[PDB]
Amino acid sequence: KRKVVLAEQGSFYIGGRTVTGPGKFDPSKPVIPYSNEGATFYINQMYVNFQAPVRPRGLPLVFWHGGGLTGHIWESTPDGRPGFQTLFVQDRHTVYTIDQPGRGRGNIPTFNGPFGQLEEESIVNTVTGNSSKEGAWVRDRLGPAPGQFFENSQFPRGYEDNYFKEMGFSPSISSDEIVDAVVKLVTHIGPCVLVTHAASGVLGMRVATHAKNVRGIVAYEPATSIFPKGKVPEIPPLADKKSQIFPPFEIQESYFKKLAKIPIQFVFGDNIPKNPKSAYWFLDWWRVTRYAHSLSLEAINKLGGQASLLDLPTAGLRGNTAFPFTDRNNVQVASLLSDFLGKHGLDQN
Amino acid sequence: KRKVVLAEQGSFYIGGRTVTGPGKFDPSKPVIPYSNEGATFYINQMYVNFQAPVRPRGLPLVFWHGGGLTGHIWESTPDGRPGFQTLFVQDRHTVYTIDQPGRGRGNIPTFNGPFGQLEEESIVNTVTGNSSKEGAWVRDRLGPAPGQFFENSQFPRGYEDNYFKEMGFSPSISSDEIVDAVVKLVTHIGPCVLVTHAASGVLGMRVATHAKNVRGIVAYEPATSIFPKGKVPEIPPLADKKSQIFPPFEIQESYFKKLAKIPIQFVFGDNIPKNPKSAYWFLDWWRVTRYAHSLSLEAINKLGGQASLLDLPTAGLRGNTAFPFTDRNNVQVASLLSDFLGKHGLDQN
Ligand SMILES: COC(=O)c1sccc1S(=O)(=O)NC(=O)Nc1nc(C)nc(OC)n1
Ligand SMILES: COC(=O)c1sccc1S(=O)(=O)NC(=O)Nc1nc(C)nc(OC)n1
Repeated sequence: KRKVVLAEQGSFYIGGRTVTGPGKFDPSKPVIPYSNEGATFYINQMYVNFQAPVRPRGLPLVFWHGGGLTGHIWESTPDGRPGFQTLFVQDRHTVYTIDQPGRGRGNIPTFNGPFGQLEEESIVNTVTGNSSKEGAWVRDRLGPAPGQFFENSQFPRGYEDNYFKEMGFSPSISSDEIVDAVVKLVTHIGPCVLVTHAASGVLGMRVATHAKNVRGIVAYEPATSIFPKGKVPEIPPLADKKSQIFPPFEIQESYFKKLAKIPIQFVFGDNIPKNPKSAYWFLDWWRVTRYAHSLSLEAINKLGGQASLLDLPTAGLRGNTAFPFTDRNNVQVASLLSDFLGKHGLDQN
Repeated sequence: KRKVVLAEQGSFYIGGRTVTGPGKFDPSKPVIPYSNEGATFYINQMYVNFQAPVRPRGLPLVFWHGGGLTGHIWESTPDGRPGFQTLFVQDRHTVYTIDQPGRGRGNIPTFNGPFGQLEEESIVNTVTGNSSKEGAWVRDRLGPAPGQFFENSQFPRGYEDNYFKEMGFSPSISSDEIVDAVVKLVTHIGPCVLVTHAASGVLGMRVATHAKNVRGIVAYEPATSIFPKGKVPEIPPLADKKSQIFPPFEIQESYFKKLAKIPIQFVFGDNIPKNPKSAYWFLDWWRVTRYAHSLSLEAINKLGGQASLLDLPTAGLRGNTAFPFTDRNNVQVASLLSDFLGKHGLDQN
């Protein structure tokens, strides 16, 4: 089903701030090579793409890529099948896809000088970090080691080059500024649903606590758990006795309580072990991270919330990676998202 | 005017290579913080988006953004009007838009370490360059000085922030590797037309000399001229009698001659001075750059080519900036592109 009918489509920039260099700009002086002298730079803005169907029904969806990714992951799968953008426009929702600040078409804040440095001010760090193909292979649970696939795999095998090419580094933009850009987008759109992934999971939870217009969250394989400040439960170290999961984010209770006012679903794929796995770090990391999320959702529910954990295997879908929305069964995964939206009337006007 | 019916849409990655860190990857050891140890990194790949109409007519168009830009500039104008992507899908062409290596969703090659450095190897430079808002204002001929508009300007005033937010730095990826990615795309697509802009002007000319599938070129405000090796004509310095335009690119004559085999049109906007303008560097830069391009097109025509220069004011369009395809009269600019495609049979199957 590749055909799609759009009432309108487009893109725009939103959010960000400006920083300035010293001095004055003289238009009679050579403009190239570029100088910081008299310069204004727009930094930390976000790119937003939208596609609206004819006669939309229900709330617009905001798809928010995971760490080191872009909106591409919602456009197409690595093997070229339709992504969630097409599927949900066909499902009669207006769809927004973002490249957050620091990723893709979002701004990378750098100037004339060492990366990230504007004269004596460090806007972002010059030293970067970035996963390897091998790190991403195990992070995303294609298999326990690079080159290997779990038996039930839904990964589009043969398209590894396409898949890994979509990933890259993120400069050290503050998470506050990333959240700020999405809050501004939510203010612009009106009532909407956030659909997050991995690194954007915790960021979307934060956005919802700052933006009443977020009426629901579906988070695919969120990477960092969230708790009320001072109320982080005991979370065990990993099976190597030395590593820990990502430090849970803590927010004041008055903000955490806002998460109890909207439906929230966390979705996990397959091959997360039930028991400690010392031989495979990322598998064990996922075990304990999923556990921490279960406690986070329980925390939301004890405050009167509507938070749930959906393990795709319990719904009859086996072999999903940590990107279930680009796996070979992504249509079925989408069907479960449509089910969530319908249950809560988010597919109704 | 905003409606579009797509037989299919999507995006993919193409081109690039890999580089490897030292050592070995052990999945039992902590994967985060990320390490170069045992790492394979995909670098210099390009992002490609396509939208295909029902019943396409003629050749697909490949829209190639200018320096420091992304495919956003073909999606929408800064004030939210349809870009050339929508207009030409409506004109029944399949439309490709790219983010070239080093820009937007294309790869930015950096690792774990100082920006661009993989251990002892510099893949791209740690020191970046980037235009300011002020430099881009005069580069794009919004007016003679930052914050000032030409009276006749077609720029979408009031949307200055949105416009400048779309611009950013480019890492020092070799032009050879950028051309290589587009050659690979052209091989994948088949016969097509390149539509280029500013910095991508010279790169599209190079692609055509390596790819018979390029059946025509329309270049908006190209930034660097091209000539046969050893046959660069005399080009004057700027009015300051100190500065020069960008050094013309020189290619072997056997490759240059391929440019005579396809229709080529260079398109310029308004407010390029006829006479030396020492007070306004970029205005004077455009005067001499346009002159150099006129000589380049003449050299192609002396080899039997069909290379033309279209000044938009001679077609009745006044006030265009160096981004005519996002200006307020971009529908009229698009009409002139359709005219070029129709005259040369590029809108026929
Ligand atoms: C898409 O990939 C994933 O399935 C996972 S799993 C763990 C991480 C990822 S990720 O999205 O690539 N990046 C991150 O989440 N990185 C990250 N981000 C923040 C804000 N804090 C910290 O703490 C150290 N790490
Ligand atoms: C989008 O803007 C333009 O209408 C123009 S005019 C001159 C350039 C542009 S561009 O596209 O932005 N390129 C760049 O600014 N890139 C660049 N920058 C330097 C410092 N040298 C070189 O030489 C090859 N190219």
